[PDB]
Amino acid sequence: FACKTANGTAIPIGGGSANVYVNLAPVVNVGQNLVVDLSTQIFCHNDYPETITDYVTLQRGSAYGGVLSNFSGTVKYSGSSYPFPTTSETPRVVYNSRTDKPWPVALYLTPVSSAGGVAIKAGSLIAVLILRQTNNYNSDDFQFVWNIYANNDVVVPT
Ligand SMILES: CC(=O)N[C@@H]1[C@@H](O)[C@H](O[C@@H]2O[C@H](CO)[C@@H](O[C@@H]3O[C@H](CO[C@H]4O[C@H](CO)[C@@H](O)[C@H](O)[C@@H]4O)[C@@H](O)[C@H](O[C@H]4O[C@H](CO)[C@@H](O)[C@H](O)[C@@H]4O)[C@@H]3O)[C@H](O)[C@H]2NC(C)=O)[C@@H](CO[C@@H]2O[C@@H](C)[C@@H](O)[C@@H](O)[C@@H]2O)O[C@H]1O
Ligand code: NI
Repeated sequence: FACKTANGTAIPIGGGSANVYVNLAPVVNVGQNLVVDLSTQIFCHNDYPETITDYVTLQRGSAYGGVLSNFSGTVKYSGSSYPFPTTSETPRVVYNSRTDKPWPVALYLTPVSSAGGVAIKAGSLIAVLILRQTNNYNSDDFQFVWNIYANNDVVVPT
């Protein structure tokens, strides 16, 4: 089991960490959501699907920087919605093919009433999403830690 990004970085068998940059709507009002869909950027596969089933959760999602200070959020994982930052590890998604499948995570971030001006700075860390991978075969229990960075400034008009 391993993962890669559309930019080309990879996290190998056994887990590890990678940085992912995302494009953000440059203007967002109170009552509107920024949607950060990672399913177009993070892809994973099972290396031995004939004999092993891989189980994949969103173990935790954490906010940083301007998202932590200026937004409230939800995360959608595989069709179910949860608070973001998260309050518990999600149910598992089965990975059962060598063919890359997206990691089905999307953040929905909405400005708090005190947000105004540059609410997320270009280049800054906005979130960490931890993918936990286990299987039905051995003791393997690995973390794939995705550090999410804003490409661009996001402004909340005053
Ligand atoms: C009828 C019968 O029972 N046949 C059994 C064979 O099927 C069995 O072969 C196993 O098959 C498994 C697949 O289920 C393989 O596990 C994978 O191994 C990957 C690493 O393999 C290389 O490195 C090994 C040494 O470390 C070396 O032995 C191999 O030759 C390879 O070069 C590993 O990366 C992979 O795990 C990753 O991917 C999965 C799926 O996505 C994730 O869930 C994991 O988290 C991880 O990311 C997986 O573990 C074995 O490679 C393969 N071995 C061989 C030699 O072909 C054999 C093997 O014996 C078994 O393995 C040893 C170590 C020991 O525990 C034995 O008791 C086991 O039975 O046995 C036959 O009987
Ligand atoms: Ni592979």
